[PDB]
Amino acid sequence: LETIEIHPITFPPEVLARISPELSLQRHLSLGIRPCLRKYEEFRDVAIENNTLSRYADAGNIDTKNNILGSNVLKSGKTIVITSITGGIIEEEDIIANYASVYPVVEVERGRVGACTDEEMTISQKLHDSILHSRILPKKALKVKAGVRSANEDGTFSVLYPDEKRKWSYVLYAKIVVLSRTGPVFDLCWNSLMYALQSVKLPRAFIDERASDLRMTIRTRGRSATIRETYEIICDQTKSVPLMINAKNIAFASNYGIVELDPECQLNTVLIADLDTEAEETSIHSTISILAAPSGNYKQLTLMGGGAKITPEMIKRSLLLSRVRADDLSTRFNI
Amino acid sequence: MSLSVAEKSYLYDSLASTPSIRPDGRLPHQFRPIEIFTDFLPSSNGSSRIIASDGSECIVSIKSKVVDHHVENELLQVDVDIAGQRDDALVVETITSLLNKVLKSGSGVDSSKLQLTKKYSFKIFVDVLVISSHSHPISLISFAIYSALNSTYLPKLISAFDDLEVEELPTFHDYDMVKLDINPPLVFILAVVGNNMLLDPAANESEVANNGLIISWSNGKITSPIRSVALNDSNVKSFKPHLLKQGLAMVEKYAPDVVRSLENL
Amino acid sequence: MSVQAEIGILDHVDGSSEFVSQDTKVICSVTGPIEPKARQELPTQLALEIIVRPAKGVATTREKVLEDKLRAVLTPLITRHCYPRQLCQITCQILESGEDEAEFSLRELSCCINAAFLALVDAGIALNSMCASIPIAIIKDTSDIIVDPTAEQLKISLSVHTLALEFVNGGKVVKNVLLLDSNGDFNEDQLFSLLELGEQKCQELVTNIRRIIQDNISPRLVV
Amino acid sequence: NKRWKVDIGGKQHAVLMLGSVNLPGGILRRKSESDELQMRSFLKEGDLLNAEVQSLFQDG
Amino acid sequence: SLSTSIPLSSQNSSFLSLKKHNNELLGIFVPCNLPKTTRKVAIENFNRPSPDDIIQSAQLNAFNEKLENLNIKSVPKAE
Amino acid sequence: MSTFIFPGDSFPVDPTTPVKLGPGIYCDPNTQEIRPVNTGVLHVSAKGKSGVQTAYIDYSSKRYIPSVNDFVIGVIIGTFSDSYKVSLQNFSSSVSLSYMAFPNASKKNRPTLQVGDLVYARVCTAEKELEAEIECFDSTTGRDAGFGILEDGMIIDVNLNFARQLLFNNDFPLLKVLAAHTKFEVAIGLNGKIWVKCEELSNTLACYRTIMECCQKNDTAAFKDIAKRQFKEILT
Amino acid sequence: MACNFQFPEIAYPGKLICPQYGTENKDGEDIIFNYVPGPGTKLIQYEHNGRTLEAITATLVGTVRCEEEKTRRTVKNILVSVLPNDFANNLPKEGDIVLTRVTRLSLQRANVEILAVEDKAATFSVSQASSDLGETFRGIIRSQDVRSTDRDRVKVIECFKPGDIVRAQVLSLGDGTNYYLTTARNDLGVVFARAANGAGGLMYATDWQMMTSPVTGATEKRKCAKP
Amino acid sequence: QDRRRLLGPAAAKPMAFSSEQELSLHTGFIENCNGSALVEARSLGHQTSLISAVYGPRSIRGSFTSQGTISIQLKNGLLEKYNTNELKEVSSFLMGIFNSVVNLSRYPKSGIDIFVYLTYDKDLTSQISSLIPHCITSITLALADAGIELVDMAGAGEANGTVVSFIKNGEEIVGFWKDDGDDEDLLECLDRCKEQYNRYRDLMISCLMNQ
Repeated sequence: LETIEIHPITFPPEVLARISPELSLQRHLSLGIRPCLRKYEEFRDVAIENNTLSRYADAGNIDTKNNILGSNVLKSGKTIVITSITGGIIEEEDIIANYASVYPVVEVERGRVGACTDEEMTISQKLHDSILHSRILPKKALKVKAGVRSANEDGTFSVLYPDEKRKWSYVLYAKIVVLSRTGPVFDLCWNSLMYALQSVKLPRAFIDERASDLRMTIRTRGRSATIRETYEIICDQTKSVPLMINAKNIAFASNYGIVELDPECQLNTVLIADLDTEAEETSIHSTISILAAPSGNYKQLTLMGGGAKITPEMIKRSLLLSRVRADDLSTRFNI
Repeated sequence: MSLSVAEKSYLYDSLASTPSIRPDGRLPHQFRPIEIFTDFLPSSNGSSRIIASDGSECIVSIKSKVVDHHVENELLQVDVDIAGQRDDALVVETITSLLNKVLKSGSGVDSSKLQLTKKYSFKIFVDVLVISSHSHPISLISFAIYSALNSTYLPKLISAFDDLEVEELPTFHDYDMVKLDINPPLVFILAVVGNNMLLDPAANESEVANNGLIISWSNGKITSPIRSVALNDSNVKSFKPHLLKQGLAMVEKYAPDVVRSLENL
Repeated sequence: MSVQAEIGILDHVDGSSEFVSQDTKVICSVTGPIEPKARQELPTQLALEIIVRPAKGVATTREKVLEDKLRAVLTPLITRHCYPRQLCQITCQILESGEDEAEFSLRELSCCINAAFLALVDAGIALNSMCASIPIAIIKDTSDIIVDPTAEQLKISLSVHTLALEFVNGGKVVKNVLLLDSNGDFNEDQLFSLLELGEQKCQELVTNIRRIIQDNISPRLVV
Repeated sequence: NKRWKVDIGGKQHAVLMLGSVNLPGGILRRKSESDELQMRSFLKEGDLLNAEVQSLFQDG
Repeated sequence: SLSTSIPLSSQNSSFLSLKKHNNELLGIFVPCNLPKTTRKVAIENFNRPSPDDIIQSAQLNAFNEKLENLNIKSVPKAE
Repeated sequence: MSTFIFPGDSFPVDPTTPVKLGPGIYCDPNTQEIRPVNTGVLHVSAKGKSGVQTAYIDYSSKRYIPSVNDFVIGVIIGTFSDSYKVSLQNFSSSVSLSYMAFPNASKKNRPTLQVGDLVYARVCTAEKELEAEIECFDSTTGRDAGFGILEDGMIIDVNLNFARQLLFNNDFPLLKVLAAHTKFEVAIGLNGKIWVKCEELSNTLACYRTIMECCQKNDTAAFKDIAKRQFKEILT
Repeated sequence: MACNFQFPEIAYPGKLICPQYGTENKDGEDIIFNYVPGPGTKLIQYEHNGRTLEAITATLVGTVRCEEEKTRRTVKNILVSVLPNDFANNLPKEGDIVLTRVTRLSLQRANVEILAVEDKAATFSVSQASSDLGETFRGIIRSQDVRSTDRDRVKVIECFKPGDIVRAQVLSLGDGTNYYLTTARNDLGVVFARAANGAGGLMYATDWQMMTSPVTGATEKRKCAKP
Repeated sequence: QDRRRLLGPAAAKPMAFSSEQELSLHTGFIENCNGSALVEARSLGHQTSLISAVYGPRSIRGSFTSQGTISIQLKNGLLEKYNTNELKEVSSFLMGIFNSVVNLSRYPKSGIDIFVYLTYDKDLTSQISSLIPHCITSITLALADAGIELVDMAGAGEANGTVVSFIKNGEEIVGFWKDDGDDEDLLECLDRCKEQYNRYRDLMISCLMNQ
């Protein structure tokens, strides 16, 4: 003893993390930097392109093989999130049940042949949940009415507008796929969702004269109720009025970590903003997820205190970082 | 694989030389003994049981409904289902695609032998059960569909429907059936082992072949779909333009005889 | 009433509990340490595979989001290094929600967390600390906080908050906050109010659960 | 790691094992320890070989 | 000759070529968070241990003493 | 000192004063302080009666974890060449049993056993990292002690706290009560299993029914009434 | 790179490196050359000019480096190998080292999950497999390979436990069920472990069979890695 | 709804409705993958972008396999709609080409997971025939970037809904597809597609030359 040696040779960061992320994280931390070799309170930059995927990307092309309502591509680090928002049609304050939700599928690709994995499903539902409790989309907005589409015998056809029997509401989905996830992806999914939602337009919708007496003769081999009325409602996207949305309730996310440094365990409490590598995802067990909106309103904070010490002092700094990041993204893409 | 290393080299040598002798010992133009049995469901429009020499068995069954065709762009639906495979393994669904494309309307098959007035088409529900597989099924299915679709009887229309007759649903004669004539393609499989192009591989041949070429015969000529396939993973090689042109030439000659023998039982 | 808890009720399982909070009623079982499945073998760690199954209809995606929330809280509660390479399956069946399941999960979650603690106490699996969790809402009518709310009070919420805290050195010094899930609109002065109140209201709940386990354990273990 | 399982077309598989096998490279040589590899080099799955019945057991 | 050597007109509307070069934080398609050279200081910290450790992978006295314990035992095997 | 403890509490002796550790006291692997982790009654011994005090918590369980010098009943749930594989109590980790674990058994003196025989054994090795081993031959005593292979009888599942409490206090009156009502043979496992056998079918069953009944209620006065009523029932 | 008078500096898939047979006179005397592929090359068959041709064709995007295994002069055998994350260019095989972690300890063996392969060091790679990116594969360290000074009575519990991170050389491919490891050499063993049987402070080797805990004050015995 | 995923209201129904090309390549632009490629093709007709990612060589132990294998997922675009079966056919097609081009013998117990993302296809004016050059360009690049062995770069043209893939400078054919082309196109197409393959050959070689 006292002479020294028997420490193994130096392994690169990646290899070091595969070997021990507990170890690799702390080592990075002593120089004051994240394992992604950047300072604690910088993040990943965010670049979006919008309407490069949506139906309504052009004015002189409306093509029938497309139906994508709003769309965004967002790249942060290497982790790329592609969002498509898509409708459907279902015939039907401050109270939670007057705000509606997106019913997303979030798909993540980490080298898994499947696409029904426990990591992606939990994302998708939690994501439905965030959208409900943030109160973005009031149900009056999907509650549309229909005019009349009447064909004439004059060899023309008139589709008659109301000002935009039965009633209808739309539903909203989001097909979000993720390529090469390297850290917590949740906030990426949420950032892109908003730029998409603020790009959503809805088709117009129409019905024939005596819609309430149009027949259904589709069901057969009953046994009664094999001839009835039904309502039938096509959608026409030759006009699309744009989404009516609550701007105040738009949030933009961030992600945090709380972790401790010990000098004898790479042989107090330290705050990281955002997580980018495998080593950070693995071993930053105490973490706070905040969605902050850019007037000093917060629509969710979720703290998971996976083991390490949290003083609320760290919590108090993160709520300010998150709003200032929210203000940065806001002005950056003018949306 | 399921054969020997020794067995595969013997075959490769056998087949790849000038005579191309093989366990049957056929020249490249000859086909193994098949047995056609038909019309065994009184409940279906037409039905087909084909037993081949490797002991492969396909059963092909034809059911229908008449439908308005202006809300449809498909008239023939193939459902393939292979005993001992599930309803979504890669090979099963790829077979479904191939077959649906072979039988695609206005492409090597009629879309005017299936219509009884110019508003109403019969949607033919092809439903295919493979009883035992251990060799490729598609050629045998093609051959079974031929005999079937020439055994397909449809309801005979009560009366000559117009498209303005009264503007209600077409309604069939009670007993009287119309024979369905309609000439489906016949899929023929060719196999390449060296520079030698051989019609109709057996199981054994399929396991050593470099590649094969699936091509189809409709209406007195060759036509699309054309597709190459690799009939193993582990004895695979590439091939030349001239060998692809010789396989054209071979089918053109040897196909017609087969369609005429298969047509009349 | 307020709360009631019983342990030992189920007999075939290593440990069990029945947690009732007014209308909300969760019955729980911990099974294990038992033989790992190979996909749920972890080297130095006990594995957790948690299942939350709702009363009405059949479990969906929602219960996985809940599983994650539960798993977060439970991983430093149960001494992971106590059993290496063994699995514990915690199966939490909801006998009544008595609310609306998609909309609010505030009472549901708080109840599961407590029934999990008790079940684990009955089970005998090592527990570093006492954990309970309390449900906190804010109603829009007064625009203020109401602690431990009923079903009616939940309907008229603008926002809802659960907190869970880890209890040491007399079960009365807050060590850490293992969860604080604050959903709906809040601003900071409310949130530190929700901690403050939160502290004292948790520590009462800890007293009540503490008391229950002593009384129910004591005729069993005798000398 | 100790036997080949042989398909004779029976009700179960027949066993062929290391004290019961001649081997190329001698008569028994080219193999100094049991390994699943060393077995595998001589005889691959699907290879065909003529072998005599040493004792019939009551298993099948 | 098959390849030849033509440049490529981009005409990139997706913006993937900037993403490829993430670079430092003063780069293209990165936010700023340090006004200093981010990479190089990290690299330098890599550089100071590596020649020292790789060469001195058996030069320290602990290792030298341990090599002798292996070497003595080793000898009856060889002979 | 004999006082009720909870997890998440302070230790009620000092950590400065030497103590040997027993069940249910954990030492933090960072902090290097000892703390309770189980809910029960804590006992501490006093020096002058021990060399060094041993401390432990009595806590109820229904799930058995291997400890050494414990006596356990198992069923043999697998036949393998060199060893047999035991399950002591159901759904749990393998417990292994050498071929030569029996008195007078060697490799020229191999047993022939089968699945579904009952064994009674000492835990002679226990790890969590590796498998626990049982020998049916007591190496400390040097006489197996009537350890061996049980046959017949009927295994009653019990509580862990009940099972240790019947074994480690011979003032516990259940078997005093029972000994009046039949003559029987008893084997007590610490894995939450206890075996009993009489000569006759009636007699075994009454024991099986009674210990079971007694165990549920788990009350001291209950035990007398339950025996007397049940042993009449089986002869009525 | 040049190695004679016929080699390409840069090569790519489907690009000829060199003819299967060569010739050059060195010292007035021909030396027939006989080229064969190794890793990163294949000998691929061709017909050109009306005759069979066989040739050495690069498979991988890289520098074309010569190495060896070794008319009226000798034939000299020149192996051809074009060397270029990279777990797509190595799989565990013999003479590659792997970084492995113990996922179960057992009586005469240790299952150890492979988390990384080392390049055939100074050039290192990490496996694409992770427990967070999904899928696992394992290989085995045996009781016989733990050491080799004494090794037929040193059990793996005496030198290993679960959750320890170990560097081991793949000894053979072995059976299809496992990869056969060796930790026997004096540069293989535990890279690091955590004291208290995988629960305490992070500990590193301070002797070849002792790892000194910085938080308990005591030695936790192992087999250890060295430079 | 379903137990594995949220599918929202289930009585709800969709909305009813109312060288001539430039390929520019990119690689090595996203990470968690052994190699990736990006192919964007612009034409008068339609503009398209295809992403590919190739994962592994992976070990598939607990069984010994004669040689490695290749597994192809096509994923439906976010702006293109196709039947699942067609994607299977094309997956099957591409596998049989790749079987012939990738050398498989340096890698025992191997499975390789190939993902083809057919993300964007947009018309300014079957369909699945047209994107086969672009799929083959993408995937090859990816196998090259990762360090997976290959006989020759694989690459193809499309002449009149007919797709012919060659290796060895137009000399050998590794696959043929004809679907809804015209009878007797053979000479025009082979001549026309050779031009195309030689042209995209060198493009892929030059992408691989910036790294």
